[PDB]
Formats: sequence, C-alpha cells, structure tokens
Amino acid sequence: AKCVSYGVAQIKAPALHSQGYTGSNVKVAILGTGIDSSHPDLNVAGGASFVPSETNPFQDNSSHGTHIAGTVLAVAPSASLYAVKVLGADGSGQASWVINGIEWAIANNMDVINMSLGSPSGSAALKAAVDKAVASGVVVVAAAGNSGTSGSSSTVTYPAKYPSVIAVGAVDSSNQRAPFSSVGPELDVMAPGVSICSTLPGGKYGALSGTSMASPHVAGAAALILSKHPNWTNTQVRSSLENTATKLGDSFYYGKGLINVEAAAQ
Amino acid sequence: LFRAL
Ligand code: NA
Ligand code: NA
Repeated sequence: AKCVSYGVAQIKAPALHSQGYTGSNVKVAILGTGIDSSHPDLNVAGGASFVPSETNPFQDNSSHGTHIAGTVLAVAPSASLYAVKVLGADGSGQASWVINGIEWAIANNMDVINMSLGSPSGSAALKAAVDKAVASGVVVVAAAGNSGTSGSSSTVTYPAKYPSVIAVGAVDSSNQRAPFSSVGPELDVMAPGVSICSTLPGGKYGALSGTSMASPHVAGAAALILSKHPNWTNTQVRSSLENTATKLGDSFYYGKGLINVEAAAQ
Repeated sequence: LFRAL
C-alpha cells in the first residue's frame, strides 16, 4: 500500500508477511460503493453493480469502497478484490441491493465478504442471505455500526447484528474504543478504525474513520489466515480470530478485543 | 436504507 497506515502493524499483519503469507489465492468481495479500478495501486478481478443509478462497479463516486479495498490489500497484498456495488455515491442503498450482492458473492465462490455498511433494521431475507453465505463456507465480516452508545441497549447495525456475521468495532491507535463505534453483546472483535490512510478515487490517498475502516482489517486478516491455512473452514477462521484476540475491556464495548492475526494464524 | 459506515 502506498499510504502508510498504523493499522496494519497494530493487528500484527507484518508478522504474517515476514512468514511469507500475503493472502494469495483468496477472493474478497468488497460490498459497497464500488472500487476505482483505475487507481494504480488497486487491481480488481471482477465485480457487479446492483445500484440502478450507478451501473459501473469499477468506479466509485463515494470514495469509501476504494478506501476499504485498499485496506484489504494493505493487510493482504496478494488478495483478489471483487467490486460489488450495493450502495450509491451518497453511501446509501436498498436492502434488496445488498442481498443481491451477497447472492452474487456466493455464486461467484468468494472466500470472504466485507460489508462496511449497516442499517438499524435488517430483514428476514437479509438474514437468510448471510446465513446462506456462511453455510456455503464464506467468511462474512461486517462493520458493527457508527451509532455510538445508547445506554444498555445494543447499537450494533444489521447485518453485523446477525449471529452468523463477524461484527467488528473500531479502536484508535491506542486500542481505545472510538466514540462512534457501536456497542452490544453482538460485537465480536475490534480493529483500527480511526484516521486510516488508504486509496481514494482518482489516484489519491487519505484518512477516513469509521467501523467501515475496521471491517476490512478483519477481512484482510481472514485472507492472511486462509493463505496459511487454506483448508480451515469459515467457522475455524472466525474462531481463530475471536479466540486469540487481545482483550481490551468489557465485551459489550470491545467484544473479544483487538484482532491479532499473528496469533490467529498460529 | 443501508448506509456506508
Ligand atoms: Na488499477
Ligand atoms: Na454478528
């Protein structure tokens, strides 16, 4: 990755890189606003758009998909990226579009799905789609939400709120929970999500913040893990990440804590 | 709606 970001080191990805593991032969679907395939540092292997007003998945008129894609590659430089456009330029999309993108990912034999997106409500159909993906062997990772806290209530968004999906909250460089990061018993793990520098459309770079930024660290970590252990099931990859996380505090706020890909891939 | 986080 051409923009330096602390998050890669924080999750202990360089340790895998030094072992020789970079996520080769792992197909990662980036479900979001598209990916700018013209960026010189991003190669996109395939994709599809489900946003009727924005028909090209290989451009990104938001910036977030491009950024996220870059973070997956910063963590897993050999991963194969697929651009699955389910949100428009303003970051919004319809439930059905998301589901369409999930279906696409299952049909095209994705290894990992990253969903840096959320709604305060889901649907039985969305639950069925993610549960089908998990039954099919896909590692399914989602941003936990940017709804902060709500007393004792969970503020984790869908689809992260569904049990079959790995729900990823955001910490800063000091492992403190970001003020925006959603909370609740559905949180699984945390990853860097504050001022993360990555690729932007038009050959640019810059920092963004959000649980959107934390999710691709975990998607990239899953790619690293699968490169070292291509026979592990999605269940085993998930267990590896959760069981070896660095505990940070109360699980309502932090889940199992910060992912440690070095430990997870042992 | 779903939204980018
Ligand atoms: Na390119
Ligand atoms: Na979940």
